[PDB]
Amino acid sequence: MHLKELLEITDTTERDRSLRRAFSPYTAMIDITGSEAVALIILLNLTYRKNQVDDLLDKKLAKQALKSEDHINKCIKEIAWFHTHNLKYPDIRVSKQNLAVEPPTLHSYVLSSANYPKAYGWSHNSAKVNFAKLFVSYFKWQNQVSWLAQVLATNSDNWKSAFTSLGLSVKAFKSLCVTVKNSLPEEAIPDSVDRYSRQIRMPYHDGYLAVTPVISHVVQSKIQQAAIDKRA
Amino acid sequence: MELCNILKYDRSLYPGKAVFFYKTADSDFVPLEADINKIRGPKSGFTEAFTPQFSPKNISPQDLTHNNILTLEECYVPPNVEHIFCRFSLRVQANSLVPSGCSDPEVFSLLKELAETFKECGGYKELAVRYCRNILIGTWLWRNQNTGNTQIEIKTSKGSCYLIDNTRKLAWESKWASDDLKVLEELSNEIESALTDPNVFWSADITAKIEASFCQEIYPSQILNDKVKQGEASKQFVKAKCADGRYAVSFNSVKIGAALQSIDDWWDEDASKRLRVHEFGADKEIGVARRPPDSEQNFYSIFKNTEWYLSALKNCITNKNEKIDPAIYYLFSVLIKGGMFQKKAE
Amino acid sequence: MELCNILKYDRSLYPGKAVFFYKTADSDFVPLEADINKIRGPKSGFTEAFTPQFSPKNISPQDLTHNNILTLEECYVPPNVEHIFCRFSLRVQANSLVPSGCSDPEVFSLLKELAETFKECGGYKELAVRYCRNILIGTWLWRNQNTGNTQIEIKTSKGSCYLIDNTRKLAWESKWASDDLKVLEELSNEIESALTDPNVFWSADITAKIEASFCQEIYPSQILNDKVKQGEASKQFVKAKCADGRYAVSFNSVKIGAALQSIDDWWDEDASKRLRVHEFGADKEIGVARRPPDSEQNFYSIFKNTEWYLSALKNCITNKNEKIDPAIYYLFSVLIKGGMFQKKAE
DNA sequence: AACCGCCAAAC
DNA sequence: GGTCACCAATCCTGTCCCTAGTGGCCCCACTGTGGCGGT
Repeated sequence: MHLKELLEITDTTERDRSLRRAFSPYTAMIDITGSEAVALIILLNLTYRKNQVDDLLDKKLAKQALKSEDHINKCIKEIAWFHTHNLKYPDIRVSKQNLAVEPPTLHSYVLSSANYPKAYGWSHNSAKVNFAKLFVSYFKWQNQVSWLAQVLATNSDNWKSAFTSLGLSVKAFKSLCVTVKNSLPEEAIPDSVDRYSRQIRMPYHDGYLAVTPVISHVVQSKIQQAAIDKRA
Repeated sequence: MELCNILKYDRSLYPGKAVFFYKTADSDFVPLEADINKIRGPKSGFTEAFTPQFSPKNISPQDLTHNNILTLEECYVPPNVEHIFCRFSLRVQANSLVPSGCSDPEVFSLLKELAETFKECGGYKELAVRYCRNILIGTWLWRNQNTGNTQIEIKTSKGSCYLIDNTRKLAWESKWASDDLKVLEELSNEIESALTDPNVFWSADITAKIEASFCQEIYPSQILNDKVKQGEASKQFVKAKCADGRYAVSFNSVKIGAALQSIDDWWDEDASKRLRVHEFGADKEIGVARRPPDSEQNFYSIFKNTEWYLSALKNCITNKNEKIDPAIYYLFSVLIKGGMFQKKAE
Repeated sequence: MELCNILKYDRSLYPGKAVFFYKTADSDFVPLEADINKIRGPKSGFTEAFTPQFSPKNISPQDLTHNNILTLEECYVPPNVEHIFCRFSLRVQANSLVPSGCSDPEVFSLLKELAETFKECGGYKELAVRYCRNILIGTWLWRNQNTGNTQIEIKTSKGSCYLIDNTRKLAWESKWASDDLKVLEELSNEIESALTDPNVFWSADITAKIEASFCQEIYPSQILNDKVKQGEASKQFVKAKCADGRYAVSFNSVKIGAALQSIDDWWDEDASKRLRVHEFGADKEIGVARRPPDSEQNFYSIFKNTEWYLSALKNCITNKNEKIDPAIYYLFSVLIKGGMFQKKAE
């Protein structure tokens, strides 16, 4: 349930495997209300490759990434490509588009993203797939589902200690906080329909409407985590 | 020349599948069936009794008198059955003239010219004789060959009927009778035509008739099981499922094809052995490659020097006393065999 | 001599299935069939009554008088049938001259030279006599041997016809009659020629004719079945299926092969018993290996000293009065049996 | 600058 | 001209074994099927 309930394992391989499984979107969200510093170390160590990291609780190469403002810049470049609906599924040829919208109207008889709170996935460019993991990985705060950008947007004072515990400056931290809060995912609707996006004709007021179906990250992530639990 | 990214050849010879059967007064096709027998085998291996350093293992005195339980498939001739019949069909196509795939049009045009020059020299005649000779002596019976007095009967789509009365009298190197050479001459001409003319459709129906001994053992194709359970048989046979619901014990198509293309004895000037046509001339008994990669006798070394071999072929018809280079005979045996002879883009 | 990772020999002797049958006035082959019968089996074993410390088990007074239900197959001669017949075919090939597979070429040349030297000593004659003697005395009937007056009739592919009048008069060690020694001499020369000449195709048809007692029990090959259900027969017989759906009760070819190759009494100087040719000389009656891995008498220890044994055979041709070493007679009996005699690369 | 490089791991 | 008679019955007593064992060697394919930012 809690972060350091899984840190009790003396074997680092089993620990890091369980931690990497815990912070992946195909499993349940772990509570980090007690553990904010250690949470930041592992979340910022997830930004590296698997074969580049021996242990996720190594503090120094986390500070190597954090002190390097060519590393965190890439992680805040990847926030603009945070979707509620994946346009690159299953065809990846849908070129440089991002759909971020509120869930639709709730219906009693059908299931959609309206039946869950608004969560975000990422889809831009495979080269930066690790750089998203810092700011898109979902965790449990106090008693509330949250990700790093949303929890650093308003409630920064709770994370000041956790961020300054490594030796980050106040100037850099507050400039990082305002640029992250300014670079939060807006209501992104593409200006043009892509060549590889599937369109259909549905009967509208006195004619037809062009409809592009896009999957929701939330319903997919729920079906994935339901499938790993072997429930259906 | 340079080897292309894509360089395919379709095979020219198409053996169907050799099925073992016998005949009664009632039926002209009764399939020879295998049955699972559970026998008692001893512990006779090196590793049962010795370490890798040739020192005796620490075992009980009664351990080497213990047995292994063997689950094997057996095929015997039923009692008082006189003859056993092995039958397969053979189709011959002209697929060695033109590559099936080729990336470089300079390579494609060169290989098309080489085949046409080899055709007018009468090179396909010599290759057709060696394929035909393997059919008449019964190389394709493998371990059933010359176990009894075997009669081979061949019916071609032209309407020709050929008969070898006894295969025990014939060999590869032995001096044949006048009638047996006439069968070799006429059938080789029909295969050569099929190998060279794309317009010609040619097929043969080949049947062996072996004088069976009393409850004689048959040796068909065995399937390749690398891992086996304790219930199922460690030795299993290739089977042809008949139209009713019975399994005739069978040879693989590739097994029959391996026998017909056992023609390669050009690898040495005084070579006694005929290898199955391979790019590196693999000898499975001795466990060596008779055409190593370091040598110039391997296929890929000969195939890149095809411009130099095309020069020698064009001086062949002008004399027609000097014979064709055995490297060129081996070359066209690999193209008839077919395959994918592709390097890569560097 | 170093054991290579490929070292292969095909067996030289090819017995088929041996089939039990009788003859009527109308039919020349009536198959002897087995039927399932259920009998009472009393609790007679040690473990039925006693613990492993030789103390009585705490069971009922009455339960030792209870009887297990046995489901067995029995084969009896039908009433008033005078004679029963057992026949098999024997093919002989020359496969001990050269290994079927050999990785090391220096090993191949040595084993080829050894076989040629052993042939010129007249060593294949001695082995052929022992194989022949097992056919004439009827060792291959196993438990049906000398249960009546048995006549053995042998027809070879050369056109020879040999007849043993009564096998009860013959033994391995006994002094034979002049006519019986003539049959042993002539048939041994035919087997020797088949063991040594690859160009010869030799086959025999061997039939035993036993004067049956009234409803006498037949003892064919039993199937090795550990996985037996409650309803099924605990004792099942090996059967040859006829052209019509009748099952003749039969011996395994390996069972017949085990009888002919019961020739090994070289393991001791005054050895009375003849073992089935084994790499470690396994004796299941005594439960010991007569050629243990500790000794130099086992196959692999003798096969490692081949160059030393070749030197001894080279003192044959000029001398020809000294006998061949018993180790070399045993060596060639294992190569005639054939097998996989290899060791991993190191 | 057109073309070699970066990037993942479930049961 | 057409159908295949009713009335009840399925036996109880005891048990399915012991011994020993399921092999070595070698191998499991080459071709193609990428979006995106940058030096």
